[PDB]
Amino acid sequence: MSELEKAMVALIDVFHQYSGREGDKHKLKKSELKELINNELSHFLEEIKEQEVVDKVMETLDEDGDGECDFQEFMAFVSMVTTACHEFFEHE
Amino acid sequence: MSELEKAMVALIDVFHQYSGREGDKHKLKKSELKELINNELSHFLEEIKEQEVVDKVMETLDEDGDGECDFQEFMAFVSMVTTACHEFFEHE
Amino acid sequence: SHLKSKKGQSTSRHKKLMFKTE
Amino acid sequence: SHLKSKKGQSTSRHKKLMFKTE
Ligand SMILES: [Ca+2]
Ligand SMILES: [Ca+2]
Ligand SMILES: [Ca+2]
Ligand SMILES: [Ca+2]
Repeated sequence: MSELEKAMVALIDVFHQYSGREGDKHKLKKSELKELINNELSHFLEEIKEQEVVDKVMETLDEDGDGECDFQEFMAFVSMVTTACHEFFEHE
Repeated sequence: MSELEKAMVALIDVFHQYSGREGDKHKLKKSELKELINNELSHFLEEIKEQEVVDKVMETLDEDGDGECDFQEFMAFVSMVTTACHEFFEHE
Repeated sequence: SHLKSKKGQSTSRHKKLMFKTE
Repeated sequence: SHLKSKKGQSTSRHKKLMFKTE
């Protein structure tokens, strides 16, 4: 119900849980990114067992090519994976 | 709190409100897209007063270049605008 | 030279969102 | 010819998400 406003605020809330975990509060390192994916998505998404998977994802999210995806880069990875959720979460 | 699962489900829920509005249930037309932006974002985001703004946004979201952004294309527009929300919603 | 500045017009509001593009 | 299929290895799970890339 036009609840798009609560959805944007929640998307940002989870990001603060991991970004504030390490000094890169305003930036995410492929290392911090793995913790978001493996630890936060314990069962919601296929956990990552090898960091190499994160390196490949870095090619896609490492838009700046610095080995670190900025909070803006992290945000785009959440929209594409959700699209997959629509196939699984078929409302109906 | 790892509430990323409720965030993905909500993002998809708002999309169903407009997509099911017209026959393009699985696709959004620059016309249907305007209703999502102007009507759903009555005050949350700057409403659109001219459809030309939507045409310019279509260049960015019309990835297929068909004048229609698919639900997957619509999903990416929500992640980038939210990033702007982080500047406004500075938790803090 | 042939570029159009198009100053004025409230429509400029669209450029505010372009900062996201970017 | 010089391409590596790399069949096997559970890591393939990453390719499942690549369908999104696309
Ligand atoms: Ca961080
Ligand atoms: Ca980067
Ligand atoms: Ca539709
Ligand atoms: Ca398209």
